[PDB]
Amino acid sequence: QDLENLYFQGSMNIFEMLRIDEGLRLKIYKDTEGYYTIGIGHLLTKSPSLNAAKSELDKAIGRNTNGVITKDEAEKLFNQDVDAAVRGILRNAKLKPVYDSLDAVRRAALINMVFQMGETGVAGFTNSLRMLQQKRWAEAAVNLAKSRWYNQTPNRTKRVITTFATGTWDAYKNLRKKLEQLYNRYKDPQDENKIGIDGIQQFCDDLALDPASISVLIIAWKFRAATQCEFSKQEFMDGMTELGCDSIEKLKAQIPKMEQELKEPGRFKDFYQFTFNFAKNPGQKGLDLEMAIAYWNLVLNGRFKFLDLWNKFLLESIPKDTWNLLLDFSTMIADDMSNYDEEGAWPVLIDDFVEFARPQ
Ligand SMILES: CCCCN1CCC(N(Cc2ccccc2)C(=O)Nc2ccc(Cl)c(Cl)c2)CC1
Repeated sequence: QDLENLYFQGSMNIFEMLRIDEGLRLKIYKDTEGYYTIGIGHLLTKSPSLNAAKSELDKAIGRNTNGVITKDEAEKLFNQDVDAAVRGILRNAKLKPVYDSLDAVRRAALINMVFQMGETGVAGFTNSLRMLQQKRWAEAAVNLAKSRWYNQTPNRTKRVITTFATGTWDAYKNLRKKLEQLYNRYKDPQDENKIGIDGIQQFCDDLALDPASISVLIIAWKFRAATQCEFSKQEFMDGMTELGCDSIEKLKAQIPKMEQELKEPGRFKDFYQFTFNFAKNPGQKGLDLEMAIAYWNLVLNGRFKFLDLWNKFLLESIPKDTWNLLLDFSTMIADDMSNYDEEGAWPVLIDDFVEFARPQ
């Protein structure tokens, strides 16, 4: 599995292609269906136990990973997955003849499609597949663009189609350059690894957003930003990838869709909990009260019916558990607080708040 065994290949390859099209995650995370995954869509286990997932990962990588891997380790897992996808293509009577006929770059494009939509999806493209086998590249490209595939992921699909049309990596070289040049507009001139405050302000100005708006925090959430103070190059590239954007105009068009996600099950809670770590000083375990108040006012205004009294109470540090539980309190509390359970192991801060707020 050593990547050195692949040094004779091009530096552009199927892993790099899928890193651009589907994204790379170096820490264990839950996918859509809630399953522990890592790398480029590598499912670790269906077990609810993170410890189980870590055991599988330590097993596959051959070291104590603690749930974090390097890009090279992710490529090793991915290459195993490619090998299995290829084996399947080669048993598929519809896909084998096409695959066999293609050059290496165009084979990568076909494998990309199989990763996205499975063999049955890809096999359904009967005319386009025949065109590819006959080297009718421009016709194949025209037909593929009329599909539901194209409508679902137009930017990815356009790159894959261009790869069929040309047999070159140009669409991926162009994407990388576009993202690099966009990133360079925002990067800290003294630290190329991040965008600092001046760059975040420029980013917000380019998106026509007030930095203090909830939209900006929603963006941070979608980019999984570690801290309000900076926006790393990795975060920027991973988020633009996951959102399928290569331009500010495309990102701007995506913001309303991010905002809509907050209505899906559990997503507001995920956003709310995200806010705590994002807002806090990294060197600290807890969140300074003044900063907690600022973010509570941003995210809970119009949701927490006692927010104004909460402010008054506090104006007379916050740990993660207390932050988290305020949302639960907000959700369960009656309009008159008459259903508060003092034995519910709420934070002392909330017990004290209820005692303060009832006389008001
Ligand atoms: C409740 C009132 C909060 C007020 N401030 C707190 C700092 C916020 N901040 C840093 C920042 C951005 C632009 C201009 C000046 C400072 C950030 O939000 N960073 C940030 C960091 C990373 C990303 Cl991806 C994004 Cl979108 C934003 C913006 C809102």
